[PDB]
Amino acid sequence: TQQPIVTGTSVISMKYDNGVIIAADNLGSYGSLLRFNGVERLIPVGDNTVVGISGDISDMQHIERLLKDLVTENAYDNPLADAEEALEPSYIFEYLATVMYQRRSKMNPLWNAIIVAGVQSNGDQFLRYVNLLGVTYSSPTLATGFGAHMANPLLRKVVDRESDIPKTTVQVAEEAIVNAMRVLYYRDARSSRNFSLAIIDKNTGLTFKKNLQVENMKWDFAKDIKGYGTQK
Amino acid sequence: GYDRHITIFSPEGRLYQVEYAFKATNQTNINSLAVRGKDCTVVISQKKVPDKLLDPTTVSYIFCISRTIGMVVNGPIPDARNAALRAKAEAAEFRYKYGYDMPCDVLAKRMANLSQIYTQRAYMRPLGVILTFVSVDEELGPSIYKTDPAGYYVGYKATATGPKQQEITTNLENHFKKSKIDHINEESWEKVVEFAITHMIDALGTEFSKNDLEVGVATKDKFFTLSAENIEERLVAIAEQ
Amino acid sequence: GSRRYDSRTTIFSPEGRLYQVEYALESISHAGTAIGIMASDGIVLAAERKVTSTLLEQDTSTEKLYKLNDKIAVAVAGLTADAEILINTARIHAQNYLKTYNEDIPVEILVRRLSDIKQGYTQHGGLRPFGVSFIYAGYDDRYGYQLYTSNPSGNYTGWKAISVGANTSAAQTLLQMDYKDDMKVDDAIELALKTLSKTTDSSALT
Amino acid sequence: TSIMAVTFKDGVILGADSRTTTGAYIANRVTDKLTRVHDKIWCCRSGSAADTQAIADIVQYHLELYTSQYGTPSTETAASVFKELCYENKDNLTAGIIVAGYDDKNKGEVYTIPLGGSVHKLPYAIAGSGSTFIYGYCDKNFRENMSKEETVDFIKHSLSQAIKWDGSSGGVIRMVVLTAAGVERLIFYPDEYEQL
Amino acid sequence: TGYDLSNSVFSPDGRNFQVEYAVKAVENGTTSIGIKCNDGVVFAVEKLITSKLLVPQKNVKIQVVDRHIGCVYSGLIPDGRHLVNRGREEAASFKKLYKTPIPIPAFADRLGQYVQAHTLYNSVRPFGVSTIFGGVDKNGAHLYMLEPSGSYWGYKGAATGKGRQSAKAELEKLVDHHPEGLSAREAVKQAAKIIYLAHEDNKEKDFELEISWCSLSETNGLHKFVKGDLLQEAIDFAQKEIN
Amino acid sequence: MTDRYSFSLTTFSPSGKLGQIDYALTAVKQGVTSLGIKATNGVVIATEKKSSSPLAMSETLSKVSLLTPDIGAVYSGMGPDYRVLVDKSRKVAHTSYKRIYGEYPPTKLLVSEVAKIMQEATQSGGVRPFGVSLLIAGHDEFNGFSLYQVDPSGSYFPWKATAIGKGSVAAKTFLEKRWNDELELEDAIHIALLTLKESVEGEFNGDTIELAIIGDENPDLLGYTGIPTDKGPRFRKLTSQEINDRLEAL
Amino acid sequence: NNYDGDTVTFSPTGRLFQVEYALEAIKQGSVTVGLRSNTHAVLVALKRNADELSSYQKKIIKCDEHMGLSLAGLAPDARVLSNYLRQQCNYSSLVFNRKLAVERAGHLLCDKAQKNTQSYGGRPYGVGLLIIGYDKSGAHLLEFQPSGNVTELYGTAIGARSQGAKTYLERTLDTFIKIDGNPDELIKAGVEAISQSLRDESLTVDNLSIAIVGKDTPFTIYDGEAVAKYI
Amino acid sequence: SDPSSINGGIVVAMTGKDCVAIACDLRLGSQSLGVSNKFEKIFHYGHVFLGITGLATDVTTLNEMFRYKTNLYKLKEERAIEPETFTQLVSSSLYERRFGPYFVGPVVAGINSKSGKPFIAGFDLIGCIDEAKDFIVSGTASDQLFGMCESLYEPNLEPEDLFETISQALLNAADRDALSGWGAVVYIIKKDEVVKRYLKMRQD
Amino acid sequence: TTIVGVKFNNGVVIAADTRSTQGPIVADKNCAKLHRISPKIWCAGAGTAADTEAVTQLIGSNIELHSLYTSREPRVVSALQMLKQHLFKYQGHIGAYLIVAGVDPTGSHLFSIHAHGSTDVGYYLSLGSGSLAAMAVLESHWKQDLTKEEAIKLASDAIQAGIWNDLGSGSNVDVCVMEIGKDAEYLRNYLTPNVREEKQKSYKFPRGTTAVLKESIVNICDIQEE
Repeated sequence: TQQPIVTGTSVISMKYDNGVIIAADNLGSYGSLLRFNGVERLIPVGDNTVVGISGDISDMQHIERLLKDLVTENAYDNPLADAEEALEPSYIFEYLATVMYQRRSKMNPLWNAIIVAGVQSNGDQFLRYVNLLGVTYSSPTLATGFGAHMANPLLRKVVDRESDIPKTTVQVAEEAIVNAMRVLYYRDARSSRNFSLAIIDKNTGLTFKKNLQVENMKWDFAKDIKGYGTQK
Repeated sequence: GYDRHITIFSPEGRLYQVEYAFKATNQTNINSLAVRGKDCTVVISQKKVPDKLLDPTTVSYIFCISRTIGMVVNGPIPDARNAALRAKAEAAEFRYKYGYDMPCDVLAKRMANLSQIYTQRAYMRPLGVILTFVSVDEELGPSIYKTDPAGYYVGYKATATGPKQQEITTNLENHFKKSKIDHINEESWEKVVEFAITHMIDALGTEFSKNDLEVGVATKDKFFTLSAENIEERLVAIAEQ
Repeated sequence: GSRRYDSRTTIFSPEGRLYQVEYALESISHAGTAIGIMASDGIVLAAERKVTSTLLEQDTSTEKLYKLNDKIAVAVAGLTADAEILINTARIHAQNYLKTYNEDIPVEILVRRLSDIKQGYTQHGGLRPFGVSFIYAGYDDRYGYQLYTSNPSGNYTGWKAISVGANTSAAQTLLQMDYKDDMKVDDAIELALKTLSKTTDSSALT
Repeated sequence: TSIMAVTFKDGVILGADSRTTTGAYIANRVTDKLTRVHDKIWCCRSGSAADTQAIADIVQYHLELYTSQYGTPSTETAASVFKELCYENKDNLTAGIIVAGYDDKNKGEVYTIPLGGSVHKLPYAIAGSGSTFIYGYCDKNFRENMSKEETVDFIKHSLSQAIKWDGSSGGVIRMVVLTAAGVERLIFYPDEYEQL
Repeated sequence: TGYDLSNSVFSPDGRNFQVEYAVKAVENGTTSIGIKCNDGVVFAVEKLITSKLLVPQKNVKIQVVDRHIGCVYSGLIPDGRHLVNRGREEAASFKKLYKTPIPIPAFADRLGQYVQAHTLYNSVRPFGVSTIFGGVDKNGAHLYMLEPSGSYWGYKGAATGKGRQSAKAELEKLVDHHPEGLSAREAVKQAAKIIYLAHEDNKEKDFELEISWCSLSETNGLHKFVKGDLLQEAIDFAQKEIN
Repeated sequence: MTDRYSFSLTTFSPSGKLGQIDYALTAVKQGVTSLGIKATNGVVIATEKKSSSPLAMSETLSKVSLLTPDIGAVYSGMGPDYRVLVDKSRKVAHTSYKRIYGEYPPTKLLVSEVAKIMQEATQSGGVRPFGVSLLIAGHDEFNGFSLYQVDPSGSYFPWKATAIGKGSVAAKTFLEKRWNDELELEDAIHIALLTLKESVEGEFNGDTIELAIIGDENPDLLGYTGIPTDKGPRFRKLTSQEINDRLEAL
Repeated sequence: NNYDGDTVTFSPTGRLFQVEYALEAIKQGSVTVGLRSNTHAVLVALKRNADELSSYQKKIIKCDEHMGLSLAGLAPDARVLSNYLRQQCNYSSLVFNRKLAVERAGHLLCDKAQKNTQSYGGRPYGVGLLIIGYDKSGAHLLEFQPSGNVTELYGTAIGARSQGAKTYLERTLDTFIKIDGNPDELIKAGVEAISQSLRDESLTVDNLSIAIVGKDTPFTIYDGEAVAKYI
Repeated sequence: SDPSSINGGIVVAMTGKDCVAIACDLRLGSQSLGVSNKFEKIFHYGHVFLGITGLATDVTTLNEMFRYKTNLYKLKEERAIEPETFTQLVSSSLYERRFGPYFVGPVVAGINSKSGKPFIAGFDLIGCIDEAKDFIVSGTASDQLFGMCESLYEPNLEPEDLFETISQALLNAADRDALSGWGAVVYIIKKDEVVKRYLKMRQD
Repeated sequence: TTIVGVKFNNGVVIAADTRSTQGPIVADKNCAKLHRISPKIWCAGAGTAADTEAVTQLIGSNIELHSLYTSREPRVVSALQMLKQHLFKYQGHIGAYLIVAGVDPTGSHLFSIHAHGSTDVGYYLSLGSGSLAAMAVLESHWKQDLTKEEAIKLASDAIQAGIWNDLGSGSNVDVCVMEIGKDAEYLRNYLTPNVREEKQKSYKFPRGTTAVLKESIVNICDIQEE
């Protein structure tokens, strides 16, 4: 079957009233040798959708080709049809789920964990999860890999139910993501310094800010707490 | 009636379709000439580009089968393009299986075998073009093989094609009996190119400009085409002679 | 197009049989006189070779007699080319059976089989029929000696004496007269050769 | 197993060891893991020798069609042909190939294809089990866009360590200078740098 | 005389009567022109509006292949769509293998050889279209025209249809006034000029002007249709000269 | 597609004629005459090459093709057809008898195998018969030296001597008159030169006349020395120089 | 002549004879006229029956909630093309969460018609279909010609005695486009049109069949007391 | 366990002066149930003789495979299949099941009648030619035969001096192997006659 | 099993033992390990001997076809490539090991190929289960530009070292010398050392020591008349 070679650690995300903010570490870890650094794992498709991918770099690029095919198929023939029946995040999410489905029943998975983030033509917040286990569900905060266990409760502290989407603004979400990337880095071994951050509004589009670096690590307890037990 | 159209036997012996392949050749009116250097194999062709509507540079009669083997075609343009694709595939496949590039001769033989298949099979048809493979093989030096729409083939030490080859063919026989030498044996690549162009001019009776020529030159492990500017310089040497 | 040459090649004449069969019959008949005579204690196979020269080495040539096995042989009347195919098929088919049951195949099943292959080419496909008539000579204990001829129509029948090729008419006449139930191998040899001496379209009989 | 492709000012230089082991037995120590597939694109082989030989012959053929029909493969174009085959045939073929070439126009480029297979353009790359040692040394002492003489020196210096620390690695430094002047083979005896 | 009843087969002429009649249908078709420009290429087409009950700017025959290829056609309309769809499957395969947008000389081969496979036989009938295609890639401007016959070269300018005679003479004048090649933005006003003059040949039924272009950087190495303001300018300039 | 050509097109006529087999003989006659004479200690086969331009290398065109080192072949009729059959023969011989039994086929067997291909190709529609008639000369241990004529009908027949080509009939009467039971290779060679001259007006010289033999043993060209009782190549095409010496005894 | 049997062999003219006969068949069949506004598409079709004993036969069949067709010419061939479309609509919808556009669906049928004229011994379908639909881009009416020409049109009519409908269509062309937000009036306009196209065999309550799909109108076929309303 | 050892048994072959001889035990079992003493492992197709060891069901199939192929050979070529040609055919055939191979061990014997050369051959499951004219042995007690045969044999043995030598060689070893015994057949093959001799011996 | 190949200036020399073994039971005391794909490409097998014999034959057929067709002498490179592919198809189940040594129009060549289908160039190379005893000798005696004379020596010695060490080696030692453009000289039984102790005393039986149940003439010829 598929044995994991090169993988990305985490993609982290939430909702707010006018859109979605998705961010991710950029890393291709090969065992404990961190062989590739700054493998970007957010792929914008248009300005209304970003596909953030964790897991295999190998499989991630096989999925990329399909992503290429998705745009062209839409663009084909009349431009005015697909202007006003443009690719929603829903259209890309479905296309993908189908391909995965077939592959894994035949015992040869397309080994990835995906979050498709965007906003409709409608502007409705769309945030949904699909992965290699075929589990598909929407949730107000989402994260994959390590980041589920670690980063995600912070995000979830702020947005808890569907009624707290309007109340959150874009400013609030961005501070929350940022605070979480810091913690994340601190407490993940397989973390990269380098991370990119994407804000998608249905009123300004995509602003992509690349190559942010983690802030100074906290070291207040490194210089006081010594030994490890009875012995020093 | 029927025996003409499909490639079954005719009461004469010869297929109507193979004869028709030659007549069709004549309608382009573009004449190609091939000679051998000691160390090179030189092809010059007439190049016709009547108006500016068609772009000059794109007009071509040369197809690079591989990085070494050149091919000059005499005859219809669609058919040439079709045959050209097949030959590239063959050459490569032979590298895969055997670890080395197909010799010029071997390649010619393969195409002739294909040619045969097209003249037994009823819906398949023989190609209207004539395929002249040139190379300088490493081991064997200069190599000319001409392959026919029949698939009849033989090697050469110089040959000419086009509907007005008849003039060139006799002039070549006369030149080479006189000299005695079977082929031009100048080491230098530049001399054989001057000789080829000058000889064409005598034979057809019509003078040319750089514009009216397209010059291919093959040496070992390599095919390359001479730039416009080199060809101008080559004419300065001719004018001086 | 491509439908211009086609014209329902394989269609019955009003009679009930394809024209083509007839024509193939015509071809076979060009071949020389072949006689098989069935006797109480054996079978005689004799044939006179035509379409032949002495320049062509006739001390090794085969256009008649082929060995299928020990008990089973053929005499061919028709295209050597059409025949060659069938003799090979008949050999493998018999061999399969031999291996399967370790008992020789019956003669009747051998004939039936070859006959279907014939029928195939005219039932569909538009392929011209195979121009062969074989004289099948065999032995099994069930029926004793058995003597068949088979046709390109793919019909086969049982016979006690029969001829195919040239002068089948003149030969058939004499044979019926001469056929007896006490008849042995040794009489059939003489008889055949006297028939042959008369039917010869060659210079002589050699 | 020590292989690298390291870019510089005027193109890119490949260097590799020769010693190839099966077991604790040195199987062959005159191996040529720097290998021809197109005039200016060569390939550094590591991993099962069989799998890598087989693929190099299959891609080669493809490359020759590329040239003829669609123009000269870039280094990028060529790398992509390896990526496909090794992804689809991941389990069968375990092959880690660095594909690196010199275009006149686009300069030296280095692309590495893992066992799992995935392209990376990187300014330079270092790989092999016996070359772990020289990740520290190399990164720290990299000078970007070296003089040509500095690029030759640099690889030699790093490799003295790698042979010390690793028995599988050893033998002549076989080198291919991929520059405008073309292909220049260099060989440097192991004695000159192990002792000095 | 039996070669007119047998699809694509050698003859004493050599060229079969079927391949010849396919050209006749192309000729009845709408004017189509192509200009090779300095830094891009401009495709323009006369769309004859037979009736006003056609929806303007919705019957469009500019077919996109990839993100950089424009193709436009005259002749038999089913034959035209089928070659482009078939071209797209082919193109998709190449991009997968080689992870590169397909080159123009590359794609030119994809399109040509499909036709050839059907001239070799008599079982399968070949296309009756001439397709003007091209765009910008890494090797530059490329303007092509393919025949139902299967022969193509580059063109400083190409033309086909009933008004091809108007197109061709002015196309030559352009190379005369501009031997360095007239630039992609200036050429858009000129293309529209040629179309209008060509409309005199095709004057019996009205036309609607429809222009597109692919340019190195004027479009920003993209495919776009000439629309709004730019379109508008080109309308005025053209009219103004035939007046 | 649909290809409506499966149906036989070598259909009988009202008089049983096989249209395409009759026409194939026409191509044979335009061939350049070849002949074969069988002796007690070998086979000689002889022909003149097809005409060509001097400028063309006349070495390349060779109508006599070695198919196995023990079995050679020469033809009359079309050139294109011959080549395809020659590859096909080398192919079928290795797959079916040199992988199984590890040996080049028996001589009659190879003739039997070629003959089937010719039978299907004339039986089946949409494929015209080969327009060539072969002389396959060979040796095998079991049947000794042999010479067989293979017709496009695919019938094959042993002949003491024969000729195919332009003047096949005339040449047969000639060959019969000089056939003996004390023939040698040498006597045979003499006859072949007389025959060939009568039937071909061309020039007789060692570079355009082919004389090739089935019969000389070659421990020398065995290509290896290590057990001489191996027969090695039976086939040898006589070298030009040698040919020139024998043209004194034309 | 001679180019009527053969499909692989181009007519001298370059227009195949089979295709001229396929168009011929369209003309013998039932009148059907289509028109569109911006918020709706409306189809009017004459139901036919052999005899008095025969019950009237609906010619417009709901294909999907957003699609339906009318047939004019041969009924048997219509069935092949219509099944095809149901499969394709559903496949697409399942994969992309993207409804099969009218524009795209048209190309599918087209490439399909191409293959059978390409291939020797095939035949064109002897039928026309007017495919209507309403999707996010708008209302639409597409023309399928057996010649392989697909056109978006404000209105068109095919069938026997199409001419009354055709003059009506030019005239009422600007008027029906500014009518929106009223289904009922658009449907009335169609009835006016079809009765001009007929001479003898007057329409009754079940000789008429109507279909409408719109922004706020699911694809519904109206018959009986429903169309009593618009008569 | 081993498929060869269900029936086990032995085949021995030697060459003598213008003769060969091939012999074998007649024991056939299914494990520790002795079934038959009448079973023959040695078959003949002309002057080629074939003793076959191993899995009993696979023997009957191999015989049959080869019954077919050898007769078709005789008919088309008009001649018996030489020992020489046959050995080759045997090797190709074993190969056919490359993986999951045939579980059988053929041993060829014969006289090339066309030259007068004594010929014997051996084989393994995959099939390779094991050439050695002095002896070829096979089976479950192949080990035992080797010692015996090498010592008894003296290069070039007279036809009936060969007879003493083969007979004793088999007898001693066969009782002293539990999957061998129950009599024997000794085929003495000379060019002009073949004699088939059931031997008197302890069945135990 | 010991095979050495040593390339030299004037040709390429293969030499091998003739004791063939199947387990510690010596299958054939003498039988050439040297086999011929062709007269200009000779080879020897290590590993599963059965597997080697077969694969040489199968592939070696294709090569003959190519060889006839290109109308050149068998090319070392053409054979090597073909073989590599075939093994690879099973992913190297085939237990074959071959020393592929020969001459062709481009000079003299030696290569190895392994069961997985690994190949290597060598000026000298060794395969066998006695590969390690043989290889030691070569690396010492070796110098640049061996002559024909020297190459015989190293090959004979190296196989001779293996007799003392590797058990599967033993008996006659054969050498074949493949020269460029020239017939391959087989010096079969290049060495012949002494095997088999002459009998101490007879073990040949007196007549009459056997007990015979019956005899019957059994026909084998096609049935003949009386």
